[PDB]
Amino acid sequence: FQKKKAEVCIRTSQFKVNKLLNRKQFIVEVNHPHWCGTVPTQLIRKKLATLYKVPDASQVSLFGFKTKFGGGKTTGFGLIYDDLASLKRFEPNYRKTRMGFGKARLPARKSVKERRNRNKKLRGKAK
Amino acid sequence: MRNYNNFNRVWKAPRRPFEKERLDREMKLCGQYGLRCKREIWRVNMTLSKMRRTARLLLTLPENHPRRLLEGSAIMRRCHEYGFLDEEKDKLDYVLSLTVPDILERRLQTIVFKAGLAKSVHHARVLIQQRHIAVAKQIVTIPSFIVRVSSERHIAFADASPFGNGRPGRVKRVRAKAAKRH
Amino acid sequence: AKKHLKRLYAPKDWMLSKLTGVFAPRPRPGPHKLRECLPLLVIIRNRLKYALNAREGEMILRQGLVHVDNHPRRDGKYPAGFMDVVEIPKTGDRFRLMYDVKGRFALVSLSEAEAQIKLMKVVNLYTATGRVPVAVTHDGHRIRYPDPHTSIGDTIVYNVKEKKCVDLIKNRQGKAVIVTGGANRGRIGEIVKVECHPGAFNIAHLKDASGAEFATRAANIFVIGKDLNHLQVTVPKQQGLRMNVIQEREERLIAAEARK
RNA sequence: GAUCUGGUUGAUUCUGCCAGUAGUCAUAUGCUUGUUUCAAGGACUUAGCCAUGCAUGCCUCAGAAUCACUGCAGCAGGA
RNA sequence: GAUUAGGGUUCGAUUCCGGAGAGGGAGCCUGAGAAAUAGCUACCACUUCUACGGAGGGCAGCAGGCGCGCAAAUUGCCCAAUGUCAAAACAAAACGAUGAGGCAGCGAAAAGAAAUAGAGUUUUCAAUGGGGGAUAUUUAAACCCAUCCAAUAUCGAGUAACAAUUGGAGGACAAGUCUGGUGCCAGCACCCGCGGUAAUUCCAGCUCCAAAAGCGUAUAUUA
RNA sequence: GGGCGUCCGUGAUUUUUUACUGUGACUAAAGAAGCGUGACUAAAGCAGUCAUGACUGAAUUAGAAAG
Ligand SMILES: [Mg+2]
Ligand SMILES: [Mg+2]
Ligand SMILES: [Mg+2]
Ligand SMILES: [Mg+2]
Ligand SMILES: [Mg+2]
Ligand SMILES: [Mg+2]
Repeated sequence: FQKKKAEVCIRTSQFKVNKLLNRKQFIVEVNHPHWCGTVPTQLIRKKLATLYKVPDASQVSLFGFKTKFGGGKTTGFGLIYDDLASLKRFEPNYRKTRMGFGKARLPARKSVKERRNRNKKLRGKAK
Repeated sequence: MRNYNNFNRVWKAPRRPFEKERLDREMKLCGQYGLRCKREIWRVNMTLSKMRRTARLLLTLPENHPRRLLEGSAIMRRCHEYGFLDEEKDKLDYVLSLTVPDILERRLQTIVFKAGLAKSVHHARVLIQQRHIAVAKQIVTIPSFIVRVSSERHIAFADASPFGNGRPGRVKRVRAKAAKRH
Repeated sequence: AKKHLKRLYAPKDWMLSKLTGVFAPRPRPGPHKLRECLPLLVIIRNRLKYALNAREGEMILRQGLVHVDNHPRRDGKYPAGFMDVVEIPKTGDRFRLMYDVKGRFALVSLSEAEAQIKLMKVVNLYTATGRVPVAVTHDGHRIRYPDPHTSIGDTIVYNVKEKKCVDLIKNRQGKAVIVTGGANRGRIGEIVKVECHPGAFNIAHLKDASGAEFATRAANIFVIGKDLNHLQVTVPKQQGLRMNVIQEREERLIAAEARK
C-alpha cells in the first residue's frame, strides 16, 4: 500500500453522433482506484467536458451508473448536446430536475383525480 | 404476475437418505474440500450427471451426424476450458469417466488452496468470502466459482485487499484509532 | 377490434426482450401485414439507436424526419415490411428492408440511385371502373396501367420518386427469387420447376448458388432478377447463402480467439 | 441409476396387500430464520355480499373564443 | 407443468392464444364493430339517500371491508419505462389521461448464491461482514443492491453474548448394551412393535446421527 | 420450305384405390433441448466485446394426430 491522491480517469466506449435530437450519445466508464465511495455525477460531468472540449460544462447529461462489483470502476450512459438550449428542449424533466433547472413538481396526482371527478357533475363556468 | 424471468433447480436430493456407504463418502468430500453442507455436493452431482447424460446420448448417435459434431465438440470444449479434462482426453468417452472430485478440484476454494495462497482449505474459503482473491483483477467472493484453465495464471490477492496493495484491515485500523485519541 | 399486442405474441424477428414491458407496438393496417412487418418505432429505437425510448422516438417521427418510400411517415406504428426503402435526410442514411438468410429483417444500406426503385410483386389483377386494368401489389399499391405482360406471379420495378413502373420481371423457369416465408425465408435461388396442383398451393423447386436444392410454396417466392448474377436489387451480406450450422459455429470461435 | 426394503411362519418357499422411500412452479399447518438475488400470491369454499376513493378520455402551426377571464401595447395564453 | 429407460400416468382457475360472463334473465339504442354493462329499458333477488313528494345501486377493475373456509397481501408512490387512446413530437406564460402497466410495502409458495470463523506459538496475531453511516450512487422520487471507511481529512466482533434449529438413536433407516423417573399406567409407535419394578422404543439429562436457514406433520398426486 | 422435339391451354380415346413406407411443403412466442458469452459465480438475461468508432451477436433442434 502506498497513499496517493485518488485519481479519476474517464473513458467512452461506444460513441454515436445523433444528428436527430442534436446530440452525441455514448456509454462512459469511469475508473477510480483508491477512491472512497462512489464518484459523483457532477464530478464526472466536468471531466467529460474537458475531454470533448464542450464550451459549457452543464450541457453534458450523465444518467444511471452501475458500479462494478469489487469496486474500482463505474459505467453509465452519457449525452452531450450541441447547444444548452437544445438540452432544455430534448431532455426529460427528471434529468433536468437532477441538474437543477427544471419544472417544479405538479400537485399529487391523487388530488387532481378527485377534483376532476367532482367536475364531472358540473356544467357551467364553475368548473 | 406477467413476469417471465425463469428459474430452475440446481441440485437433487438422493433416493435412500440413509446409506452408510454414501454418507461416509460425502463426509470425506465435505472434509477434503471444505464444504458447508451436503447440498453443495449434490449440485456437483447434478452438474456432472447432466454432462454424463448428454455425452451418453451423443454416443448413441453415429459419427458424422450433425448433433454429434456440433454439441459434442461443445461438451469437450467446456471440459478443456474449465479443467475437467486435460487436453489429451478428446474422444468424448472421458466425460463418462468424470467423478465428483474431478469437478470439486476446479472450485476457487480448491485452487486458492492448491496455488498456495492459503494454509488450509478452510483458510481459502474465508479469504474468498472476505474479499481477498481477484481472478482477473475481479474480486470474486464466491467459493463455488469454477476456475477456468486460463484463469489459473491470474489468481492473486485483490488489489483492494489489505493483503495485497490496499488499506490495512479492521484490527489494525481500529487499533490505529485507539492510538490516535491519546 | 384488437388494439394491443402483448410482447410475447409479437413476432420473434422484431427481437423485443420479454422482460421490458408487457406490450409491443401493434402495427396499424396499411401496406404490410401485422405478422410480416417491422413498425417504425422498432426501426428508430431498437434497430437503429437514434432513440433511447418511445418518447424520444416520436420526437423523430412526428416531426416528419423518417421517409418510407419517399413520403414522410409520422406514425410509430406504420407497418414497414419487405422491399421498403427507409430514408432519413438529416442523418443522410437510407436503408432497404430485406430478409437476411436467417429469416430476420435486415437494413441494407443504399446509394441514391439504388434507393429510388423498389421491387414489388403482383398479388392480384383486376379491371377497375372505366376499363382500366389495375395490379394489386404485396405492398398495397394499386398500379393503374401496368405493363400488359403482367401476370400475378410477376415483379414490377417501380421507382417511387417518379411513380412510373419502369420495368417488369416475369415469373418463369429461368429466374432467381428470394424466399419471403417459411423455413427457407431469406434464401435466394434460381427456379428449377414449379409444381402447379390446381385448387391447392403451387410448389416451387429452387436451386441455390452453391447447388443446395430446396422447395417452398410459390406464393412465398419473390422474383428479384433474371439470374443470380443479374439481381435487380442488392441483398444482405450473406447473399442468400445459408452456411452449415457446424461450420458457422466454428468460424465464430476462430474469429473470437484470433481477436485476442 | 431400467435399484427396492420391513410386516403372515417354529422356521421355508410363494401370492398379495399394508408400511417405509424420493419428487410436486402442490396446498395448508407447526417449530425456527442473520445476509443477498429472483418470484407466486381470495383459483379451490361463496360467479357470495360490498362502505369509501380511484380505474377513459383527447387540442395542434393547422374545426368554433366578445368568459362581462388573464398578461402585453391589436397580438398572444385561454376557463 | 409434474414424473418418466421405453411404453406411460397425471395436472392445466392462473401470465400467451381462443371462447364465455359482468348479481340472475331478457330486450334494445347508438355505431364500422356491442345483444356493451365504470350504456339504456324492464322484471326477480338483495340494496342506499329522502324534507316521504321522490331519487338511486351493481368491485368476476385496483386497493381495501364483512362473511366463508385448511387456505391467499397496501383503502401505498408514479406515468420514468412498456403500451393504448387522440385534435396530440419536445420546448416555450405553456408537464394530455391512464389502479393498463411499472415501483415499493407485506410475502420461509417455489427457486439461485451464501455467514455463524480463520492462522500459529495456556497464549497471541490478522481478517470482514451483520450492523452504523456518506462528497455520494441508484431511483420518476425514495428503497435495494454496488461502492466506500480518507482522496488533506471517515465507525466497529470476542463468552466474536453478533449465542442454529428441526426431527431422531430396537428394525427398515444413519446414530447409545449411558444415567434418572414411571411400572400394560402415562405415553410412544406411518408398519413391526415398546411399556406388567433392571424400558436399546415412554418422560427427561448427557452424548451421538441426519438434513441444515431450515426441518417436522397432514391431504392430494407421479415414480 | 420439311423433319425433330418441347411449353401452355382445349377437345376425342377403356377402369384402381386404401393402410404402410422414404422424401419433402407448411406449421406463434413464453416453456423444453443448447450454440456462444466470467451479469463476481449461479438461478438468469440476450447481450455485449475491443482501442468524436469498430466487429456486432441474438446459431440451431424436437414439438400429438389430421391436412
Ligand atoms: Mg474491501
Ligand atoms: Mg384471456
Ligand atoms: Mg332470478
Ligand atoms: Mg378486488
Ligand atoms: Mg432405563
Ligand atoms: Mg432418549
